Amino acid sequence: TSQIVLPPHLERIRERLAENIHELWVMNKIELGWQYGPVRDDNKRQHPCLVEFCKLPEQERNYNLQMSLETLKTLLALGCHVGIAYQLTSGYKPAPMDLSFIKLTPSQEAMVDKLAENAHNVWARDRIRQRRNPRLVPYTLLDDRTKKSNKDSLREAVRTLLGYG
Repeated sequence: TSQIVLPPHLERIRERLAENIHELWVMNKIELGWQYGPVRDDNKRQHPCLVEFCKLPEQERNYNLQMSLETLKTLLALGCHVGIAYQLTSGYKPAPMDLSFIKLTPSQEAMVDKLAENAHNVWARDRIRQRRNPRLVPYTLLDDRTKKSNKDSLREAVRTLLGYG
């Protein structure tokens, strides 16, 4: 996917979808009960990467930025075209829109499945350097129980792409 020059006409959309992925990375943790703390912990139910997008430094926004780039590049590589068409937290207000109403077509569902397969392949190729975790198998050879979580995580990119027009 990285062999595709990213068109700057939709860099603003790649940043909107990056901000959306970041705000949902806040959303799920706050559903689990995570606040905004200055210590990078997981058992202390706090996360220092929940603040507004503009205040996020280069050490915290690159994850969502690269995630958006790779999903869009995977879309363009597969062949379809991209173009023109509450729980009170501890300081942040993640609420883009009601993006869970319009039914997502089976083509987009398979597209999100392919995105999850690619992301899992990258993560497994990174993980093989460590021992012998049962998740070192490809996504096609992965247990079906956790397949839906990765497909759900990748569904929001195409959901934002469709909803924003």
